[PDB]
Amino acid sequence: LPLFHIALLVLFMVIIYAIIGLELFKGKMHKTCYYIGTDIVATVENEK
Amino acid sequence: KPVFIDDANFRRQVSYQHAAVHIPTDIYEGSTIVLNELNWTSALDDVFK
Amino acid sequence: IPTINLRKRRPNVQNPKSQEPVTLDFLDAELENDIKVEIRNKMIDGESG
Amino acid sequence: KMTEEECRGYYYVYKDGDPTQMELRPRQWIHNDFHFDNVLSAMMSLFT
Ligand SMILES: *[C@@H]1O[C@H](CO)[C@@H](O[C@@H]2O[C@H](CO)[C@@H](O[C@@H]3O[C@H](CO)[C@@H](O)[C@H](O)[C@@H]3O)[C@H](O)[C@H]2NC(C)=O)[C@H](O)[C@H]1NC(C)=O
Repeated sequence: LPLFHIALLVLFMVIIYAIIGLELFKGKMHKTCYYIGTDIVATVENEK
Repeated sequence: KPVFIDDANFRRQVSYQHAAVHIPTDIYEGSTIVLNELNWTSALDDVFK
Repeated sequence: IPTINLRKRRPNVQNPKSQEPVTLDFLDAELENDIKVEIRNKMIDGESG
Repeated sequence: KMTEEECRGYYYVYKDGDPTQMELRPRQWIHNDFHFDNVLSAMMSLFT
């Protein structure tokens, strides 16, 4: 019960940054490197 | 280092003084198992000739 | 019918080329008859004629 | 190749699990960066 005022504050802090983050970075991360004329993603050896 | 005359009946440069050796790629040469073939198999170059 | 997918060959890896034997048959090197399958069977079992 | 005397030469790596697309890489007897090999070494690992 004492922790309730905290766990209500964590929820209203994820909802701000979920909204803000969404507005700032929505749809941006859909352009990775690709080999020309192919669908193989082109990364280096230990890179994700 | 061999000397490699060019030839007919082979359409490539060749040496008639010894035999070449093909080791496959994922096989290491210098392994005792491989090193010991190149020892005993070396007596074929006289019968080859 | 040869089908290769260009969308999935990364450019510099070198797949295997070929190793198959060139097994053309006598009834496929020439137009087939019934009077040639007689000739062809008759000289698989080592006869003269 | 289970020991150092074997782990010499080249071996083929295969990219994205495709057996038709391979590259040669030299093979070496690597040693882990955090190991238990003297006590000082063991302690660093424990700290991590
Ligand atoms: C496999 O490799 C070994 C090592 O090179 C070869 O053994 C060597 O064979 C030659 C001729 O058979 C030996 O030469 C002889 O040396 C003695 C003195 O040691 C001399 O008295 C002879 O007149 C002759 O010069 C050579 O010494 C020998 N090496 C050893 C360490 O024994 C062997 O011939 C190779 N096998 C094949 C099939 O080629």
